[PDB]
Amino acid sequence: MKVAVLVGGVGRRIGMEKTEVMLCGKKLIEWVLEKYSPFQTVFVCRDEKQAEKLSSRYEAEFIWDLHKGVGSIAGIHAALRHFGSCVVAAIDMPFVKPEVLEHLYKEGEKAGCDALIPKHDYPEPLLAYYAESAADELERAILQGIRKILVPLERLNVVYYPVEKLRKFDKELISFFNINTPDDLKRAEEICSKM
Ligand SMILES: [Ca+2]
Ligand SMILES: [Ca+2]
Repeated sequence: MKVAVLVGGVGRRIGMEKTEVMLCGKKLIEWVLEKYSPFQTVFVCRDEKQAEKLSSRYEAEFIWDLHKGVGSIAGIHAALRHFGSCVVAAIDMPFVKPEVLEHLYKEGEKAGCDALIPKHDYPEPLLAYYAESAADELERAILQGIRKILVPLERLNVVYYPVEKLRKFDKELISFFNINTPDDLKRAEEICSKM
């Protein structure tokens, strides 16, 4: 299984790069490093500059969008151009369960679709399966200056997977918990504490 971890997120509402955020005494980048090291993983940075700073800190595969694309779409595209189909996971979700990812990848591959994205009332694109066949539409969006993943997804054959079908792998669906604002760090802390 191939995993592309999006770590180029710049913590705006938290006043510090996401990678540096301290979760239970450990940086977020070290959280995902540990969690995904067992797989065929690449960490997608916002630019080569970040890749250089992280790679001099950790022995892992750090890549970036060749044509300096910005945002999530550019990060996913970069991963697809690097090694093909994979499951994407943002660093913003430090509690993702590998079982959940494994399922998404397998189901995504067999389904024969451009992307398999978890969904309740709204989809969660940064925690889904993307096949290589989805790269062109994503790249067109990047070149057209479109930073709304929903736009290129409409031009692709997407399979929206009921988030409920994932509870068998994740009881509380904690895999979907995102850290973006002050109230999240407070909760994130309580969660990693009870663990
Ligand atoms: Ca092509
Ligand atoms: Ca939140």
